[PDB]
Order: sequence, then structure tokens, then C-alpha cells
Amino acid sequence: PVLSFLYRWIYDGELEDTYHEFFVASDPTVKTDRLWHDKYTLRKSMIPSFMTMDQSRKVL
Amino acid sequence: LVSGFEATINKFDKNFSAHLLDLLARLSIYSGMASVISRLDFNGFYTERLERLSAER
Amino acid sequence: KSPNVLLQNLCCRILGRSEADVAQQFQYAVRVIGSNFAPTVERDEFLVAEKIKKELIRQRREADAALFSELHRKLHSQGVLKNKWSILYLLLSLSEDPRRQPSKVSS
Amino acid sequence: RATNAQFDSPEILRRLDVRLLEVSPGDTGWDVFSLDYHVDGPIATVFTRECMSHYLRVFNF
Amino acid sequence: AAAAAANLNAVRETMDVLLEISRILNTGLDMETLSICVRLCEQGINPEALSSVIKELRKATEALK
Repeated sequence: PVLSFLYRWIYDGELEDTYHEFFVASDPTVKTDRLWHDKYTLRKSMIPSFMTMDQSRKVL
Repeated sequence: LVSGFEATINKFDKNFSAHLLDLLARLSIYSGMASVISRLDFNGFYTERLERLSAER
Repeated sequence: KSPNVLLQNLCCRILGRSEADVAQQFQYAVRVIGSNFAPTVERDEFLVAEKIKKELIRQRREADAALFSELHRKLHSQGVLKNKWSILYLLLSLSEDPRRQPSKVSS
Repeated sequence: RATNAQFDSPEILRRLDVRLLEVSPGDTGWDVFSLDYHVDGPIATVFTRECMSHYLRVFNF
Repeated sequence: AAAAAANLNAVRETMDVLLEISRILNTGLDMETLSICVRLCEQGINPEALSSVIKELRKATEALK
């Protein structure tokens, strides 16, 4: 399932999780020019160990 | 008769000037958008000769 | 304290003259304050605060405009005045441009 | 119209507009006149608010 | 009381704060005249009328000359 969360976050920026199983930390109701500034925060517990930090800063 | 002509013309002239200045005052609040004020007095007469002084309130 | 002698102290603060020297000005002073004892414009201390701020931005003293936010805070902190909007408008109505102000007062 | 800046594309000519910085009697006309040149669209993410405030200080000097 | 005397110290502070606001807004008022105006605003008064008072009283001292 993380290879169905790290195989569509690479391509089309499509994600949906209810309980957080991935390092996307959304901020609600941000669709303006603060979208380039927010709605994403690199949560540091949902990054798997075979990845590295640069891989996770790129997909975001 | 010049009370049926000239005095009546002056009464109408007074009322027309009053309506005109009230129109220009109520038109100045409205923000080619200000061309409506410019066209009516392009020479610059009959427009805001008095500012309507502020009271001691 | 009664307001009529309290207004009589005001006319001897602005004028240098005594109250047995002039009573003609003070009669005119009650003529303007009286019957205009309730607000002739609507109140908000928020808008008047943003116009003392916009004046300090106009002078590019914008470190003092955020020091002013603590000066607007102190007036709320006592809470004995409810006409906090009025006295800020009063210094704003009598405001002029120094082009700059240096050596700050308060505390 | 009298000077040569009318070779500009219409967008930036529409984006600029005179900005007032508040009436204060005793203040000459030179100190309150500055253009705004606001910015909207997707390009506004590069030109943040803090950038515009610092440009206003540069203009005032 | 005691808190009713500590607030007198704190309004003595507030008058100096308003004096700083008076000098950065460049108004010719001192600590003493503002102390009349705060007591007037306690009873409730218009700053629009006080501004007209101050603009007339300073411009009628050469009319009592």
C-alpha cells in the first residue's frame, strides 16, 4: 500500500489517507496563492527507512 | 409681459442650477468612469463652486 | 467633579488667561461642547488605530508602529476608560507632519 | 501619454495605480505619492507581501 | 482602596504614553491639558468638539489682545 502511495504521489500528486500513513501534512482550506506555501509539511515518522530525505523532499 | 417671461425664466433657471449641482454632487461619489462628470462641464463652469462648509459639530 | 468647572480648567490650560480675566471664550466653549455631547461620528478604535499606524508607515518609522501596538495595549490593560477611541482620534485630528520624530518618550 | 512609456504592454500599465498613504495636514505632496503596482495571479507567489513592503520603503527613500 | 491607588500610578503612566503619542503625531499638547480631557471622556465627550475648541482657542488669543 505504500507502493500505491509512492507510485501516484510521484506522478499526478493524487493522495488520500484518513489515518496518516504518509508524510503529507495537509492544512485545510488552502487553495489560494498560499498553496505554494502551505498544505504540505514533511512529517518525519511516516518516512520509510529504505528511502532517504532527498527522495521525500522531491515527491512533495 | 416679463414677469410671465423673465421672472419665470429665472425661477426655472434657479431650479435647474439647483438640480444640476445636486446631480454633480451625487455623481462625484461614483467612480471611462469619471468621464460622465468631465463631459457635462468640460469648460469647468457650474460645478462645485461651493464645497458646502463643515459645521462646528 | 462637575463637568462645567472641569471645562473651565480646560479653557485655562489652553489660554494663559485666568477665569476672572476671560469668561467670553468659556461661554463659547460650552456653546460648542453642549448639545454635541454624544458622538457625531460612529466609533471604532480599530480604524483609528490603523490610521496612527498608517501615519508611522508614511514616515517609514515602522519599528515604532509595532511599538505603538503595545501602547494601544496599555489602554486596554487598565480598562477604566471606555472612550479610548476618542483620545486617539483627538491626537490624530490635531496631527501634523514633523517628517521625523526621535528620542521616544513613554512608559 | 506625453512621455515615452507607451510602448509597454497593457498589463503592467493596468497593474500600476496611485496609492495614498493617509491624509495628515502639514505634509507636502511629494511624500504622499507612490504607485502601488499590485500583482495577482500565479505570479503572486514569487512576489510575496513582504517583498512589496520592502519595495515601498525603497520608493519612499 | 489600594488597587484604586495603584491604578492612579498606572494612569500616570498612561498619560506619559499618550504624551509620546502626542509628540510622534506632532500635536501641541502637554501632560496637563490631556489630564483634563481624560476626566472629560470619563463623563463622555466628543473629540470632534474638543478639536474645534482647540483650533478656536489657540486662534483667538490674539482676539483678546
